[PDB]
Amino acid sequence: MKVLFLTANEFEDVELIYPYHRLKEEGHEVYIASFERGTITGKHGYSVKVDLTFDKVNPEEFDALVLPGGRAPERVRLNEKAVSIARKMFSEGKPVASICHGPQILISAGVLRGRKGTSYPGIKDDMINAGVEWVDAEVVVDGNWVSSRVPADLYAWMREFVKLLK
Amino acid sequence: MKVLFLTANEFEDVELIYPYHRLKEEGHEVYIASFERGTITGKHGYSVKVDLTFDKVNPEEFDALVLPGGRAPERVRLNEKAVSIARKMFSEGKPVASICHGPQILISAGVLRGRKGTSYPGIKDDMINAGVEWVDAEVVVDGNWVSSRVPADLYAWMREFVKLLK
Amino acid sequence: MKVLFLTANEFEDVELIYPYHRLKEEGHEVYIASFERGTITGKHGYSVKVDLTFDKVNPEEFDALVLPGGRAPERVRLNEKAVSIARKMFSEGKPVASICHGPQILISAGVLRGRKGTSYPGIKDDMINAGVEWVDAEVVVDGNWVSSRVPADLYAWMREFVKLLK
Amino acid sequence: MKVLFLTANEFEDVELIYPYHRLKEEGHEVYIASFERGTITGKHGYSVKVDLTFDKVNPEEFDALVLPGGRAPERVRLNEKAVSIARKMFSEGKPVASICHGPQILISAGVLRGRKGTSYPGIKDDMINAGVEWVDAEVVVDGNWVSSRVPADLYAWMREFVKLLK
Amino acid sequence: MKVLFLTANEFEDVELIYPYHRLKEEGHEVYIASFERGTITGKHGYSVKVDLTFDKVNPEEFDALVLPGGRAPERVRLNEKAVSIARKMFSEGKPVASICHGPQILISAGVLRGRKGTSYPGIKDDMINAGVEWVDAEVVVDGNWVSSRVPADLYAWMREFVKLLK
Amino acid sequence: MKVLFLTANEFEDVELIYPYHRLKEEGHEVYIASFERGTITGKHGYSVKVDLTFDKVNPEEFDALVLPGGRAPERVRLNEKAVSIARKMFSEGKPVASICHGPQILISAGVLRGRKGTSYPGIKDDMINAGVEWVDAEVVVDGNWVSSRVPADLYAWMREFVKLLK
Ligand SMILES: [Tb+3]
Ligand SMILES: [Tb+3]
Ligand SMILES: [Tb+3]
Ligand SMILES: [Tb+3]
Ligand SMILES: [Tb+3]
Repeated sequence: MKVLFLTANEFEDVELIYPYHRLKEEGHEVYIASFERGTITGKHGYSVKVDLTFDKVNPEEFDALVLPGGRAPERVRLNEKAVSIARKMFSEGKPVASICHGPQILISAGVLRGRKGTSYPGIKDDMINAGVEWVDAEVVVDGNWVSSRVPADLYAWMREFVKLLK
Repeated sequence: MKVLFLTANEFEDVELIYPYHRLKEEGHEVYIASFERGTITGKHGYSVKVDLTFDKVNPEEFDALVLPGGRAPERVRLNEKAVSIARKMFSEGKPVASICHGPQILISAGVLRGRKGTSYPGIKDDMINAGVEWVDAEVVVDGNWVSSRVPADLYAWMREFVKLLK
Repeated sequence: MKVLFLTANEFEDVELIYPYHRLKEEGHEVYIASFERGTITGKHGYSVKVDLTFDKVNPEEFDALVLPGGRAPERVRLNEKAVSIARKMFSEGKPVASICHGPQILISAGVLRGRKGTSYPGIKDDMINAGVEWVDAEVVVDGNWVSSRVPADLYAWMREFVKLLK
Repeated sequence: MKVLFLTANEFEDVELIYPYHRLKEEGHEVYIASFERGTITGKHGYSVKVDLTFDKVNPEEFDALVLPGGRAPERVRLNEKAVSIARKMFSEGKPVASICHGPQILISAGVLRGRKGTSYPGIKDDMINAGVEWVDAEVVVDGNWVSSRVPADLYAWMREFVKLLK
Repeated sequence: MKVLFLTANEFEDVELIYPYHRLKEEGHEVYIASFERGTITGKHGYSVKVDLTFDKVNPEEFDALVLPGGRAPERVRLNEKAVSIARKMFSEGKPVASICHGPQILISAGVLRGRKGTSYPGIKDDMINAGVEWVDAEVVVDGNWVSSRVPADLYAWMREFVKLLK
Repeated sequence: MKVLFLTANEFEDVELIYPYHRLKEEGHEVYIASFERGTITGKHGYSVKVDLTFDKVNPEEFDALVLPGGRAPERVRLNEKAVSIARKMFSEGKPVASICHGPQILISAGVLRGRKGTSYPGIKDDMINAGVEWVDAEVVVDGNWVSSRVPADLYAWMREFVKLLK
């Protein structure tokens, strides 16, 4: 399956790199989308190559979406095209993986009312104000939406997401 | 007046240091409250001494509140006592200045329904979901609440706040 | 009034940013002059846009001068044109504010013999050798010259300087 | 299976964190051993809790071994006890995963002469002088020894190691 | 004499800067060779100008060779041209000074079998597997090869090397 | 000969480490004096062990003095005891080496009037106001006083200083 990552500079490094390799292990094709072509750099200094820009993404051409955390979601969520990609893929029922600040993009997409999930605890009140039934758990699976809180949850996060992709 | 600051490590340096000196110029007494006693350090490496801990704060002892930005508000907003201080002071109509990510504390206090103000634009959707009429302006004055977005707004932010303390 | 700042890379961030916003609050027009156009970066990583170069400054066009600290004054003081600007404005009796290492530029201008003021204590012997009557105080006002020592003095420094620009 | 990691400060962050979560997804119990029982920090600044010291490790109590890279192996490989653990576990035919500089520990254990594998290319001549048949491949499986070169190989590295732990 | 330095980014700063100045004191001409022209930066942030690239070195026109440490030798040792410079100069009996990880270049040149020297202790097993009679001493002089371990040995390292160039 | 170094935190790393090793090469005993015992850290992060405090220094017990640069001299020179050590050793005609900001300590000692030397060019005017005949040269030898400007001058600085210690 073709898996799309929506991210930007100051992504939480392991929250991108871990699902990237975990999904490649399964044989899935992984694509990193950001504002511009070239490279992006994580909070801790890992550099990743951008495969395509948000403007060049056709969400019809992707089967699943991953939203890492860090400070990147606060910039991604102000990009109308990035938010539209997340809005369309999530509302169509495609698998969507979010961790940490990742679901700020889903908040901006307006797709979380009545949905059950988790996030970085520091934004739980924003999740609740967006209509989420917020849970303090290492992983939540609510239909197509697999959500986790922090890097310590990575093992459980992708354990559940990988099931959704097969 | 006695002005309280609710903050923590990874505060945006100038958003704390600027109002601190600006209100000292007026002869106001300025107090930095945080989790623990000792020093806190900004994103850019400035160190400031903590005057008292959140547990030791009596909100009735303080006349006004400043909420700087940075990553600090996401840690402050998970502290029940800090959120209670902001809840009490804001709902009593005492002057409250927020800038950047500062109003995340006010979101968690549940006091912004029907209010008008601004923030860091990256969290405008969270402000809107908290019931704020969000404005893209360098400074907004809504009764007791003076709000600004970023460090470039500092001059206008405290220009309006000092007016409420005199 | 039109207020000129003579500075360069490795300026002490708050010593430039604080008076910049404080004087904008009053409605003064603030201009940052440096070696080259573009931007300069402080010791702590804050970036500020340069409005004009030393070579394009006509001191007659400006009403007041601010000399922040950091390691920038040791670069500025070797620029003949920057030193000439400070020499002319100071000797004409225009308001001049200095803090920390800022007065090293005034030492190189040859205008401090017989004047009273302060600076970072680490350079008090250089101030004294230039003929300054050095005082250990948070702010000194000697006619047109307002001087302070360290960032902890910011509130008193601009409290006195703002009075001269009225 | 109980999986032991031999590491230290300045480990390559993703080379430790990735297999840690990947093996944890399978339900394996993962243990981090180092010089002292507190916290170790990677080259990029991620912190991980040390479960036990090398002195407290009984290799008989562990089923498999992971050797991440970074600058850490050059410290670990000078510890008699750490090298002894790797020597026993490898010579007993237990599964051993190494990546990047990790096999420097196995070079010091004297167990690689006649074996086939890979490493960070920068140390291929050391691997060859240790008697390794060095291969430029993303992953090599030589009986119990699964070896990879760099972080880009993570997906293939643990794809093969997990298969050996089934 | 003309002295050549083979180095790259992430050189150990003092291990390059110390012999560079120490040999200039004697009147020797010092040349820094690396991958590209411009500047290289040490682990601690000192910047050094590159005089020539590896491809433009003729080893017949240099009398001596210095191999500093840091992470740079692991990059240099994968450059065929850099390795053949070291191979030719060392086997011709020209004076060669190495410290710390510096001799990794000599390992890759295949010139150390039967020779006596030292290095960073972390790579002593690689030196031994290359056929070195490894010694734990602050400086070793083995004919044309002067070797030291760590920055604390700088004084003894160049004390011996300077004798070979007089 | 016994050589004393007067320094502190934020010393310029190579300006301390270079003469330290260079004088040890000659067989001189080198002592690092600072405010407190333990370690000091340079601008670029090198750590050095303090041998004695300024309070336990008896200047009769030392034959020569080295004053490295960095931001350390501005701290040292406010210490009455450290300045007294430099005053006594310099006025007794003992060899004194200074580089960069190093001579700020000699300015505070009041011993430079009518002397000839150099320094970091950023403090030329302070040297001149102290009564120095300032020269723009890589090294100046004025009887017992050997002075240089910047790290690029290290080779010439100690080339001349070493000659005074016979
Ligand atoms: Tb951007
Ligand atoms: Tb904390
Ligand atoms: Tb074979
Ligand atoms: Tb296979
Ligand atoms: Tb020549």
